[PDB]
Amino acid sequence: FGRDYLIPKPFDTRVLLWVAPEVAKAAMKSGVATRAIEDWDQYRESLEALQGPSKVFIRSAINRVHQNSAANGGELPRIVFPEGTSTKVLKALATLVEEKICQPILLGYPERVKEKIKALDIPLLNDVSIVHPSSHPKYFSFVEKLYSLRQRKGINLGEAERLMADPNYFAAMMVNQGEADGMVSGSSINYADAVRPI
Amino acid sequence: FGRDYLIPKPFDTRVLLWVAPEVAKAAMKSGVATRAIEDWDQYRESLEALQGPSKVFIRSAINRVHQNSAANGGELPRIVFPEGTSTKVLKALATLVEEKICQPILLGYPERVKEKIKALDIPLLNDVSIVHPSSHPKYFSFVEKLYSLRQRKGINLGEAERLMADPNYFAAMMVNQGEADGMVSGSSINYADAVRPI
Amino acid sequence: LQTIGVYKEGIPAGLNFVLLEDKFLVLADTTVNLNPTAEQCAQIALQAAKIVEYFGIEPRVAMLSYSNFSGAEGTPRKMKKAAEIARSLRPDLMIEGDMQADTAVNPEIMERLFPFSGLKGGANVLVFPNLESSNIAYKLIQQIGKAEVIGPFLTGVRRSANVLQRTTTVDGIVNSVVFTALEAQYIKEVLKS
Repeated sequence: FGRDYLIPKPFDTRVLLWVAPEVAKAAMKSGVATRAIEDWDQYRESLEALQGPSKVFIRSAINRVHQNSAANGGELPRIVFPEGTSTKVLKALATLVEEKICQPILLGYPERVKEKIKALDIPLLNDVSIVHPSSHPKYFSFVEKLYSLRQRKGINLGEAERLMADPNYFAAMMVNQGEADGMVSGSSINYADAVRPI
Repeated sequence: FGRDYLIPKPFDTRVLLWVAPEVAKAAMKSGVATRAIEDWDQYRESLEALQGPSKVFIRSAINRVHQNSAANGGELPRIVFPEGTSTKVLKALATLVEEKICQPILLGYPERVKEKIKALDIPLLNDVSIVHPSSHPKYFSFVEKLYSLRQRKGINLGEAERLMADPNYFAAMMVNQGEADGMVSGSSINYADAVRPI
Repeated sequence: LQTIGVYKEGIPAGLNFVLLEDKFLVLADTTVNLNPTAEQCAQIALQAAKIVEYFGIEPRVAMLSYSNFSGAEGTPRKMKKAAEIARSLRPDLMIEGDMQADTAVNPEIMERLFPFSGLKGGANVLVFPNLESSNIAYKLIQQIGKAEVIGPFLTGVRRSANVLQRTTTVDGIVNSVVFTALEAQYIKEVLKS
């Protein structure tokens, strides 16, 4: 928003969602209307729904995330994104937060990712947790727990230190221990390569 | 060398090699010697060999490296060390370089390796070339030569990009292209895991 | 099969047509062979190409797989090697493998991700790695794709021959007869030579 952006671009899918309900709101307030819209949210929901039999589905979904979210204290599921410098993951997250779906935790070198957040003009998410694996306090507690889970499956104490240095394994181990409620990756890696550490 | 280190340690293997030839040198210059040592290198070599059947073998070997090195223009074979921050590799490079065997090329962050070089106080190789993959000029030249090699073996353009981002594959490709004469790796990784890229 | 037989190097194979607004896609083999070998897949495809060439259309062939060019042991290798055989047999034709489905039919996906692929302009002939994949694919397009599907028809026999299904409707019986007649004319013409 500025001197070079005064009005939404003609092609914003939000236009309708923002303008039409306020138009109806006005027409009801000014008394030219013969039918009253009550569930405003619902109205917008239908407005989104307009293109997308899938879009409606994800909206049902999100309403249902909000539904048991608000029943367990408004607490949001902690979710780790190992590929913290992924253009696509970041950009997705952007839209994610204002829908208050999850609390995002990214992995990589903190400044090398804040560089990419500032590089993408995406300030939506200036306050999310950013963790370097090797630097985190539970790191060693983790490499030990990997060790016993896999020493008899081809891992010495060294290989576990170096694998825990992989953001993926670091993520999964975060999840297994309850340091996060879930994880998602494979935006950068082959399906298999990314599914194995999990 | 300083106020706390004045005389070589009693258990220093260099001691024999350094003092003994100078004792023979003095016994000859003052003329009390009755048999003359001419090839000082040979005397020292046999002094080394004097302890270990393998050492004499390896010493013969190095002699053959120098022999065909100095017969092809005094050139040393270029060797890639993907593990540029590997303690063991740095320490080996140390003893290696005074032996004028090869031109060492290490891989990693240009400064995290001189960080680890200054950390081990082993200044023997402050000036050996150190290259980060993602930075090398020929990098895209490389990702495509890998691509054609593995585009039909489960690799698209993206995975070949990150795979050339790995020092190992980088070493190998360097070798393959004649941008290096040899490579050695795997002081950090499993024999299988490290051999696969080669 | 016991009476007519197939011609030299033939394989008995069931083929479908998927009809879109512009192009049509050809699906095989959907009734006959349970888990066809590489040599067999290449022949299924070659026949499917004589059939599409009959209608004056450039045949574009994809050996379908769950992988994009892995050559991995198993299905992908069979299909990759399959395409390799098919090219060995008709070098003028655009044939490739192994590749996923979407990677096949869509030329945009092909140029973006696998620009090395010899197949461009999207596939118009889809050979399946086995019977499970092809019967489930064709009957699923018919029911969900809401694009129209005719078949299955029989191919590769020495003479004009065709099997209906019991579930066949009358429309099905009449177009099936049409193809039978045509292939018959095509047989007569191969005879004339």
